[PDB]
Amino acid sequence: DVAGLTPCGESKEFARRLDGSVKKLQTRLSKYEAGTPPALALQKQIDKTKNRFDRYGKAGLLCGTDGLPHLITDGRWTHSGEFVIPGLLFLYVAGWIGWVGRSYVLFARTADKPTEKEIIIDVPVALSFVSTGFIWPFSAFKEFTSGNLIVPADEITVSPR
Amino acid sequence: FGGRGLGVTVNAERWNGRHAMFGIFAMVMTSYMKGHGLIPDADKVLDIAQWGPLAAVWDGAGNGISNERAIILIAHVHVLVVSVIAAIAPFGFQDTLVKEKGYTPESPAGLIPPFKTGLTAEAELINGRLAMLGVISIVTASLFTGTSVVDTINLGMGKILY
Amino acid sequence: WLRDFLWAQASQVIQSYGSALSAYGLIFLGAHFIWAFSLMFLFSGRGYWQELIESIVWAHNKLNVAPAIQPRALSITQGRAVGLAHYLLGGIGTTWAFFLARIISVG
Amino acid sequence: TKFPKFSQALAQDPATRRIWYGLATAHDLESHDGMTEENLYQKIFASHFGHLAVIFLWTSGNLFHVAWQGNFEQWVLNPLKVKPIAHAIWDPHFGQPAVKAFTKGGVSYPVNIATSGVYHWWYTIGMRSNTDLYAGSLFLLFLAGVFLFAGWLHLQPKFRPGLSWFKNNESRLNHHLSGLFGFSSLAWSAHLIHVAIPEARGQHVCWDNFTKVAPHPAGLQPFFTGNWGAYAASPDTTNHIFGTSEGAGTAILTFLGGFHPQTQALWLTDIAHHHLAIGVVFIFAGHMYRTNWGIGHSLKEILDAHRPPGGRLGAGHKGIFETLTNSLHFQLGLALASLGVITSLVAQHMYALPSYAFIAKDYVTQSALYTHHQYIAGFLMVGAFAHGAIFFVRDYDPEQNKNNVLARILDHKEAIISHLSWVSLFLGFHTLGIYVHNDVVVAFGTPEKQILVEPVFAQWIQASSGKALYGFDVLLSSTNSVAANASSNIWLPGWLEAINSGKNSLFLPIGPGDFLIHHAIALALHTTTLILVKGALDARGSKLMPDKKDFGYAFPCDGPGRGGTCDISAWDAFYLSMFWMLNTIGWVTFYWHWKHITIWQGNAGQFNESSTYIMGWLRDYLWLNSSPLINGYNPFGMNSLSVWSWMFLFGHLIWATGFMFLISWRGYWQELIETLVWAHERTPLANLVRWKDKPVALSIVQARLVGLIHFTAGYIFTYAAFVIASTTGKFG
Amino acid sequence: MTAAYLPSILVPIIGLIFPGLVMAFAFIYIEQDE
Amino acid sequence: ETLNLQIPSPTFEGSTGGWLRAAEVEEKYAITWTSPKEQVFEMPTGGAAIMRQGENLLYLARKEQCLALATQVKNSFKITDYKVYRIFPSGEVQYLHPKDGVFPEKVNAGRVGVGNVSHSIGKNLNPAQIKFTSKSFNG
Amino acid sequence: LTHGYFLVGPFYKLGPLRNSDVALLSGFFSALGLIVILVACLTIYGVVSFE
Ligand code: CLA
Ligand code: CLA
Ligand code: CLA
Ligand code: CLA
Ligand code: CLA
Ligand SMILES: CC1=CCCC(C)(C)[C@H]1/C=C/C(C)=C/C=C/C(C)=C/C=C/C=C(C)/C=C/C=C(C)/C=C/C1=C(C)CCCC1(C)C
Ligand SMILES: CC1=CCCC(C)(C)[C@H]1/C=C/C(C)=C/C=C/C(C)=C/C=C/C=C(C)/C=C/C=C(C)/C=C/C1=C(C)CCCC1(C)C
Ligand SMILES: CC1=C(C/C=C(\C)CCC[C@H](C)CCC[C@H](C)CCCC(C)C)C(=O)c2ccccc2C1=O
Repeated sequence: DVAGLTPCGESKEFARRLDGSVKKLQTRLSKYEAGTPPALALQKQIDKTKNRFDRYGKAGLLCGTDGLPHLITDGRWTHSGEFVIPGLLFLYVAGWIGWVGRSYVLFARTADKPTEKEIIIDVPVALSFVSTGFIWPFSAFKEFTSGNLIVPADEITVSPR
Repeated sequence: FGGRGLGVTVNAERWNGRHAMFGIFAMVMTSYMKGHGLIPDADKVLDIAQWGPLAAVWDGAGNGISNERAIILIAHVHVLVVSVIAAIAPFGFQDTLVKEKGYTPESPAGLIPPFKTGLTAEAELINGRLAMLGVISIVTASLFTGTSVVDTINLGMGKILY
Repeated sequence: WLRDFLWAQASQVIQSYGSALSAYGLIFLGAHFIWAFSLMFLFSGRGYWQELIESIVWAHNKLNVAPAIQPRALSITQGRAVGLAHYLLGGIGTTWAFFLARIISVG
Repeated sequence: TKFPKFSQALAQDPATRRIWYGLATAHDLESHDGMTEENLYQKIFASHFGHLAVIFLWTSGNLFHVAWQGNFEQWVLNPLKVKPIAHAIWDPHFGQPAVKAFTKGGVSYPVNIATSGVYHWWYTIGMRSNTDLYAGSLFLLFLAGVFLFAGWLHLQPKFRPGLSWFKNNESRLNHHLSGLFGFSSLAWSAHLIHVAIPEARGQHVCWDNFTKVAPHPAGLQPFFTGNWGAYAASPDTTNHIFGTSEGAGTAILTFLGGFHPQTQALWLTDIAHHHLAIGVVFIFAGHMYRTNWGIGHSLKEILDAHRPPGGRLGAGHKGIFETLTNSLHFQLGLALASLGVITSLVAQHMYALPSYAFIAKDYVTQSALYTHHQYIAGFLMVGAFAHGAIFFVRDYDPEQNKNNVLARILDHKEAIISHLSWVSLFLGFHTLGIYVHNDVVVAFGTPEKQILVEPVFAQWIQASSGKALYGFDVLLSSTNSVAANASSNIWLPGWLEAINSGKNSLFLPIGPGDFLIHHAIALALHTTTLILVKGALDARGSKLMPDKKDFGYAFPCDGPGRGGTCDISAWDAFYLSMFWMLNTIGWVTFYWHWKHITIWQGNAGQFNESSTYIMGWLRDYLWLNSSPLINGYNPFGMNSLSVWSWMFLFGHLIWATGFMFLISWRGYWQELIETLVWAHERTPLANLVRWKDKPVALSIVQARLVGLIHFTAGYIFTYAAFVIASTTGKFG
Repeated sequence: MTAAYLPSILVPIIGLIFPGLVMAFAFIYIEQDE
Repeated sequence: ETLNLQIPSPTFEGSTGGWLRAAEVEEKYAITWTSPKEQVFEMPTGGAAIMRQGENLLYLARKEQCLALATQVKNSFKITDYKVYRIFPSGEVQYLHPKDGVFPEKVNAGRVGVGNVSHSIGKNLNPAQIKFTSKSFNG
Repeated sequence: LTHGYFLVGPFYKLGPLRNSDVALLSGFFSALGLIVILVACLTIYGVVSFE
């Protein structure tokens, strides 16, 4: 398929991975009696292993010659659920954390003693700020354009060189 | 360094002269000595089992120093130990290799020292210059003509040695 | 000691993956990491890290996100203490993982 | 009291520091007392001739020791089976088992087997016998003498070059491009066409017959008619046995591409045509600059006029001409950055495109040559940034460089350094996190859960050059393409054969392990650059020490005040980045060597499955390949890998000894030494002997250098012992 | 090997006499005042 | 003014931390002070000694050793009567501290400023400017 | 006389050529070589230390 890879649902090496992974657990299950707590635990592990391989086979992942799933991250939309979409979820959460922390340090600067607000956090105000993060791309872009994100170069301390 | 009689000085000229006269004697003596086979077991190759890895040479045949070469080297080691003891602890009267820093360098001989037939310094310097030149003459003659240095020593003197 | 003790007996930690001793293989690698990470604190000095922090403080100032508790490089003594603590943790954890996977497998 | 004759400050030091510092500052001629600029450039010129001669004596030595003690004539008969001999061993510490164990190579004496590849290089360029290796050794001894006499001669009062000569940028560039680069590449084509090509085809050509033996049967008549394609007619057949007349063609200039099918090296007619092309190009490039006849460019005029009108570079390159010429450190930094990139190109292109016959089947030589040149590359690149820092401290004048590219680089120094900090952190967090994710999941018995990311961008690049493995069908990989059609009549048939065949290191197959390690190398190159760039940009000052320039390049600290200023100098960022250089060339050479030994077994999939987690690197590369190396001696005997077995431990010792200088610092050691001074003065029969120089502990900067040297030497000796012994012991 | 005597003659000289002599001279030069 | 060599010394049972051959061949330092009591102090070179009531004399190998005792005697026993001398092997006695009878921390007339630079530290010349010329970097 | 006398024994008894019949000659030569190195050390110390 893509990059000479094979879909995991029809690769024989993924199937032998699943079969070997289940044989390892079945030989551990072969030393226990049916209703015992270790046997029940081992059987649930076998069920989880089968579910993982069954889900991966039908997911559109591409396996290598080694039978392990490979991620295609060049931007193609048939594989966007492996990096582009998880990455968009990350950048939303990361920008949330960044916007929320930036808003709290700007609040803490306007305090009576700014450095106590950073070792003893004003938790109601900081929770107001953690609620602010859900619309950070718009809040931060309006902040950027309204001249409130970027400070001018002549307001920043720099070394003599 | 140079202020102790070392370098291109007449002290060094005299000392290298003494060593070259002795060296001409030693070369003549070893030519006569191995011409008659008076070095015992001259071809016998020393074994690493007795002497260790210093005896190895890597010549394709034998892989070891010969007994002759070891014997000439031991003769040289005898006079080297004499040399070190004479250099560091000289005799009261002997000329010393390293002169005291504040010394009077002897005047250079010139093109030719004055000729004195006795056991004089001038005679020593003349013979010494001749012997140092002689060492170069034999070493070049042997090198140029592809002959052993022992053989060219024998050839120059008309095969009197052997 | 290198061959017949460390190399020969580190077989169990290196080959522990997929077994119950795979935690020891993970702690073996993690402690090699922590030990090496300590040498960042041990071979370096505070002045490098304070000037690097100055450039990072500039990037925060540019976005108006400088903290009011001014970031500093750790003290010279604390850089030594952090290096020693990570070195001891890394070395001892490496030996702990190696000893325990080796002797659980073979003894 | 007079050893550092170039330094009165050291020559009046009563301690042992005087000896160390006089030895360590000896080559920093700019800092010597009463140093003018005339004398500085003339001593550098003469000592450059001494380096020239040392290189020639080193090469004459390699040729002499192979002509004398090697098995070159036995090796050239059967180059795939005979192991090349570097030189013989005469070691009086050897046992008789050691003497027997090193007596390989088909000779009767112990020997070192050469990993330098000089046999393959001398075979390829024409040398056949010991007499011509010896003749080369003699010629290099003559050239070494010629350049030693030139070094002495250009120190004589009438022959002393002036500063106007040393800074003639245009004449030096014209001559180095057209004579040193171009004409010597053209002369190297002549050597290949006249000597190496006929002797690769069985016909001996030496000084005895080369004016009466034509390289081509037609012979300089097609060249002087424009019938140049007659020099490509009848190339060497695919049946050619290198060194012999069977299968040989008559062509002397081709563009076949790929590799000679037997030697698995580039065609020598391709190499002769390469140096002819690159020679003419460089010769043309050496007519660029105006010297005495009114045509050409002034470098001053070019630099002054390259300011973009948008104003984004400020004053642009106004004043950069003067800064470069006046600053030997700026020149050294440009030269070393340029050279470091080239020796990295040398390492990358000589394993993928080998030029020497029957190398790339000498796996030890390929591993040693790649590792050697990548370590030289890391040293040159770190030194380039070091001398950029030395340039900023010592030679950079801000008034002469107002609003230039250089001033504006310093103006945003914090944007540059903080974005290098970001990209270093970005790569490090994720690459390590993906590696640790893979390790944890594989450990937990779930290798499928591993985040394996295909190197699609690089695979697309491979496919664009004709690799059909990934099925991209891009450019050369697609048969019906403009790019493919264009090169079809010239180099594409050979190149496609070479790239698609899996018997060579050309565009080796890349998978998830390759992606992860490349990102690790990106973190390493960015982090070494961060440390070096932070050192260069903050060399002249910082908020912690604004007047850092006034203290120099290498000073210990500014004391415990202002929080603590250890490792605050620009030299100390050299020092810290030297570890990161060693770490990155470690990652590069570990990757190269593991990928190649797995391919050389026929087990490339073992790298493909184990390189994606770090325990695969630990068990399957370091632990698995240690076994021939650490069994070089044991209680059951020893073999010829004993020397590498001893060197490997020796490297571990030096490396660990470096930790003593890097972890333990001066005050402890000065307090030890003062108790030893007391003990020596109070011991009877021993206080008769007195030091002339007061024993002191090493300085702060000196011990950082000593620990860095020990760390680095241990790093090199350990890896050289491993990369040579594991490859030798395995042979694959 | 041709000139097999030379490794036995030179390696001890270069490896023991050369350093000893140059160390001795280097020691004298570094310690000396005038 | 000159050092009275006959001043009695503090009662010290000796130590290995005292001065070595460089004191008798390069320079030795002496410190004298008047004590109102027979009291124990700590030597800079080791353990404890007892300073005698009246005038005491010490022989140290360093001026910092002398000034360390001077601070210990001024902060714990309040002696401000300390004079620090450098004694050459020639027998010359060089008075050092306080150099003009008044402590360095107190202003005194007739002191000429040495090392004083008329501008601030950021106005120092760049090293490239002072390269290959004898001109100093302090302007 | 003291130092040269006791130097021979460790070189003779524990040297590389100890098991050989030339052990004493090797031990004496090794002692003598050490004497020559040490006498060089004494000479160079004397040259630099004392005016
Ligand atoms: C949420 C607060 C916050 C914000 C907005 C930023 C913003 C920035 N940092 Mg980060 N930083 C922070 C906290 C923060 N910093 C802390 C606490 C540390 C100490 C660990 C650092 C250490 C740090 C370094 C070492 C570097 C940055 C860099 C950067 C810049 C690049 C963005 C980036 O990749 O972040 C990267 C962020 C990190 C590497 C660390 C993340 C730390 C955590 C996740 C955030 C802390 C959350 C905080 C407690 C929120 C509390 C608020 C709550 C009470 C409401 C940008 C100016 C980089 C730079 O200069 O490039 C231009 C860079 O090199 N920062
Ligand atoms: C044609 C005229 C000419 C030529 C040939 C040279 C040649 C040289 N000059 Mg120059 N010079 C010239 C005119 C010339 N000069 C003029 C006119 C001036 C005055 C304006 C100067 C002023 C000058 C100065 C001031 C200095 C030199 C120096 C040098 C030497 C450079 C050091 C070196 O080994 O680099 C050799 C470089 C190459 C062989 C080319 C590099 C090849 C690149 C890096 C990669 C190629 C790799 C390739 C595959 C090689 C493979 C080898 C094999 C193992 C595979 C070199 C011998 C320097 C020196 O060392 O002094 C002696 C120096 O300081 N020159
Ligand atoms: C394994 C060894 C190791 C590791 C991991 C590092 C890691 C790093 N070095 Mg250091 N360094 C080392 C050895 C090491 N170094 C040595 C031996 C030297 C020689 C003295 C140096 C010298 C050196 C210098 C001079 C510089 C670095 C820099 C860096 C950074 C480069 C990677 C980066 O920017 O982000 C990668 C980040 C990481 C790898 C951090 C790991 C993330 C952690 C582990 C998260 C874990 C959280 C977890 C819950 C913690 C549990 C704690 C528990 C008590 C609760 C990073 C902090 C540079 C830097 O700071 O650039 C910004 C820099 O300037 N290093
Ligand atoms: C610079 C390159 C170089 C190197 C590293 C070596 C290395 C070695 N040589 Mg030498 N050799 C060289 C060039 C070199 N050779 C050349 C050009 C010749 C031809 C004259 C020889 C002729 C030669 C002989 C005849 C013998 C050796 C031997 C040896 C080995 C023992 C050391 C010894 O006895 O040296 C003795 C070497 C010499 C007397 C010749 C001088 C060597 C070069 C020219 C000196 C150059 C020094 C360098 C450029 C810079 C010096 C300063 C440096 C300290 C910073 C050792 C493997 C011995 C051997 O093979 O044992 C196994 C031996 O018997 N070599
Ligand atoms: C690099 C060159 C080199 C060479 C050629 C040698 C040569 C030798 N070593 Mg080695 N050695 C070296 C470096 C070297 N050493 C280094 C760097 C170290 C420190 C790691 C050692 C440590 C070492 C030990 C610990 C021992 C040797 C021994 C030996 C001897 C071999 C065993 C044998 O057959 O006993 C026969 C040996 C002899 C009969 C001794 C001969 C004495 C010589 C000929 C007198 C020379 C006078 C002296 C050099 C004057 C120099 C003054 C100065 C100004 C130069 C042999 C003399 C063994 C030894 O001493 O042998 C007893 C031994 O026990 N070596
Ligand atoms: C780092 C260094 C320092 C300072 C700066 C620098 C100069 C630029 C640099 C260079 C260093 C360099 C370039 C160092 C170069 C060092 C070299 C080239 C050393 C060569 C030594 C050769 C010897 C001793 C051979 C002697 C042969 C003999 C006696 C044979 C004689 C004979 C035989 C038997 C046969 C023929 C007859 C006779 C005559 C009898
Ligand atoms: C610190 C310091 C202070 C001041 C002084 C100082 C010494 C100067 C400085 C040092 C600076 C230093 C040490 C600087 C180091 C600088 C370095 C190492 C720069 C590397 C440059 C490489 C480039 C631009 C490669 C370009 C390849 C291309 C375009 C390939 C193109 C392609 C081709 C043709 C073929 C394939 C297809 C594609 C991909 C299209
Ligand atoms: C990296 C480094 C720094 C910078 C390191 C800093 C500023 C530490 C900051 C790390 C973050 C901010 C907190 C660390 C939290 C860790 C994830 C876990 C910490 C566990 C305990 C602290 C609770 C120094 O300041 C330093 C000083 C002297 C010698 C060497 C070094 C040195 O190596």
